[PDB]
Amino acid sequence: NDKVRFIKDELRLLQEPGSYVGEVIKIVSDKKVLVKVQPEGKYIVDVAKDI
Amino acid sequence: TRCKLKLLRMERIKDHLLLEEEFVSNSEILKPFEKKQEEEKKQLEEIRGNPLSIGTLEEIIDDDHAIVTSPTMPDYYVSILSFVDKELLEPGCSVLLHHKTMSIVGVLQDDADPMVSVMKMDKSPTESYSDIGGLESQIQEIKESVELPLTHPELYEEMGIKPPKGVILYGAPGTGKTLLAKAVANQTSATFLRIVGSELIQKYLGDGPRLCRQIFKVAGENAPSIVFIDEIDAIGTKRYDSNSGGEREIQRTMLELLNQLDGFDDRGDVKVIMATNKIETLDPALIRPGRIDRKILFENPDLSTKKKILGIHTSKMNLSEDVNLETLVTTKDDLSGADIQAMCTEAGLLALRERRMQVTAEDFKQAKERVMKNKVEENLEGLYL
Amino acid sequence: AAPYAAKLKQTENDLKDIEARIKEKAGVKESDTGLAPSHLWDIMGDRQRLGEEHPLQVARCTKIIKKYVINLKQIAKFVVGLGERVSPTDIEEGMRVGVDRSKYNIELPLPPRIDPSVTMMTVEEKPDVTYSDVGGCKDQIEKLREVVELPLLSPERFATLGIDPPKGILLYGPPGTGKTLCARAVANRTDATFIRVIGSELVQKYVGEGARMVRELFEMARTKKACIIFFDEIDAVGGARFDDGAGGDNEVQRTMLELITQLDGFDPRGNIKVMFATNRPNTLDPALLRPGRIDRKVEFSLPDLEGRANIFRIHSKSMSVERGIRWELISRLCPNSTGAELRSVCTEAGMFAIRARRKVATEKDFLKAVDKVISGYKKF
Ligand SMILES: Nc1ncnc2c1ncn2[C@@H]1O[C@H](COP(=O)(O)OP(=O)(O)OP(=O)(O)O)[C@@H](O)[C@H]1O
Ligand SMILES: [Mg+2]
Ligand SMILES: [Mg+2]
Repeated sequence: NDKVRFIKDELRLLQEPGSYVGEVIKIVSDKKVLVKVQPEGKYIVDVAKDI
Repeated sequence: TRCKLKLLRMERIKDHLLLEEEFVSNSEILKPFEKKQEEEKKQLEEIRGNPLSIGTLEEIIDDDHAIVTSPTMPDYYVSILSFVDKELLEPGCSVLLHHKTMSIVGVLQDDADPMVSVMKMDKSPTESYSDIGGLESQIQEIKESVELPLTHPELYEEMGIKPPKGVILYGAPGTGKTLLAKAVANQTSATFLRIVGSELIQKYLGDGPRLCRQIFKVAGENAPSIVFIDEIDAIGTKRYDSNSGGEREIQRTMLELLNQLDGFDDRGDVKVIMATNKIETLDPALIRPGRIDRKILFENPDLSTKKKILGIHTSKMNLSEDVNLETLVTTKDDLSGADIQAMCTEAGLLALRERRMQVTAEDFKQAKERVMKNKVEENLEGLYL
Repeated sequence: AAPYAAKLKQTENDLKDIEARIKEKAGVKESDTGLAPSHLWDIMGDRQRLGEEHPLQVARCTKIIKKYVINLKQIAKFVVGLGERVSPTDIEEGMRVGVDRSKYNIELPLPPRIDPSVTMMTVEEKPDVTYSDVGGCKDQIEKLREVVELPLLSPERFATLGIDPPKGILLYGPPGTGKTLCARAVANRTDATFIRVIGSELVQKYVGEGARMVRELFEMARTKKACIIFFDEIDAVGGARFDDGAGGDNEVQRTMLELITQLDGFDPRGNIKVMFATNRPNTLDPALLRPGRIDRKVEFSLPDLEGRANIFRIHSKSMSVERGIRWELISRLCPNSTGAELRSVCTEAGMFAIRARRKVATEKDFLKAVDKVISGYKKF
């Protein structure tokens, strides 16, 4: 059962379009961080609930 | 020693006390959410869907529209909607624009770049004043240009003379030039910016001149300040050659800094510490006094100077009280203060090979032979003929 | 010994935790600009946000064909048309346009080019300096009056002689000669506008972007009346060629070229004076130096003994000095050098007096300051 589950999970992860990588330039008190998203320009963007 | 212990006791009850206070004080239950806060909050979430793609405000036209360039090659003629005052916004400001429709939702940026943060190095100077074994006379030339208008403006004001602009440190390495730099920095408690001049040597197009402008902006914002352009000569007189793409860059960077050092007038509130090995046998690029004022040549250490430096070091050593201090310094010719520092370090290393935990009475007379011989070889002076 | 070692070890941990606790302090409180009554503005703002007329993608007419052929900045061409009603006569080659995201129609013609706005930040208006407190009695000071003031104040005499009105002056001198200082003084007195251009700042390049800026700025000038365009430090970029190098470069030849041709041949001018600041004429491309670009060149001549007593006096007034102090004697001992060297001597004389714990600088102080500066320059 677990193997059938495993192959499926591998399938579902790959779907995700985009997915990048920035660097936290500075931190502000607005539940945000200014990030220079590296392939793109800059984005000031809110934090996810997890971090 | 003891003086240091007295302080530890106070520092450890200050931190403790603060930390405990802080919980309550910050909030944890205080939770301001009364009418003034609630307003701000509600609005901010509504208006701002995120991510928010920043712009630069190029011009205003009075009709609550602005013209901004976004990071996209198409620019966008935008509405100003909500938050930030029209007046408060002046052209050249960087701005937050809303991603669905580009509108001025505020500013919180002020042309924040990572470059400014990197440069910004106010952080704890490792030197306090006169921890150094240097001579009173050398430090009290740097102090005269830099300290003395901030501590006593009365005398400068009364005379009517302008406060000096800049100094140049040059020696002779092993005179502790950068030690001197961070002795000064501690006393003033000024925003102490630092940038190294090789970061302004690159093949990258026009980047040198952009960096040069940043430096003047930074200092002025965070004034009173000391700007350490360390190895100023990296940009200037010192080379990286021109058969490497350098026939473009080096010219443009040298000129650019030169032009801003004179400016329309000397700022007279930004102190500079300019480091360079010496500009005696190098070309001069630090363009005449009045923009660099007093120029400071540190002496090569004489016999009395190295006595003072030597006293620091002998304190930790045990069995150097029987050793006559005076005769070690004399016998050696006048040489760097670095060479006395080298000797102390070698001395301990050498005791260990003899097998004695700290120096033996014998170890110290021996130490001098190994260090003097090594250093005279490294640096040979003209032989008398 | 040993029980007091462990007092150091404890200390260090504490200091580090306090610093991280700063983040917690800042908290989560968010508040943005727009106090007093600009948050009541935001309530109007909300419905108009959902509303649509903003943004407009910006493009530029590259040809009007009686619809219009627009070219966007991503580089992509479309034939479009008028939106609500956009007169034919408004849309011209080079004129920006506001067009809709995707319905691609002109709403408003927009003023031509976004590049003037960028460069208008650099521009500084009519600086002010008083000609009387301009140090020296320099000959140079006088020839500036001929170039700038006299054609503006009385253009009649020039017509009558049937000479061309002087309009070009090239300033060069060692640093500290006072090139910037005298230009600001004659800007003020003649009561003519001023345009600050700094050529050292040009770096925006795409093979000939630097040439666009320069044509626009010079043209801005023509539109203006009674004006000065002061290109500062044209020693490099629009100064020297970097062709000479092994791999070489010619983004600087583009910028240089454009300037030469605007100056050279027919081209209207609205009483445009051309001031050029080069530290040395040597660095300056010979193309510019030789005539038909800038009309006049003056080699700055270092101030006379009378002019050097004169700069010193300016400084000495700012100072608190001894009565009967011999300005002239101090000056004579001093080298024939810039107004700069003299500024420095008064600066150090002040300081040695302060150190010595005096509020009035003695004659003797300035004997010391002099000895200091001579040696400096020499040793290098
Ligand atoms: N006529 C003068 N009287 C008094 N001091 C003078 C005079 N001219 C220049 N100086 C002094 O020289 C210094 C610089 O003057 P200024 O900025 O005009 O220089 P410049 O020759 O235009 O130089 P750069 O090569 O840096 O562009 C200042 O300290 C100023 O007081
Ligand atoms: Mg060092
Ligand atoms: Mg100048």
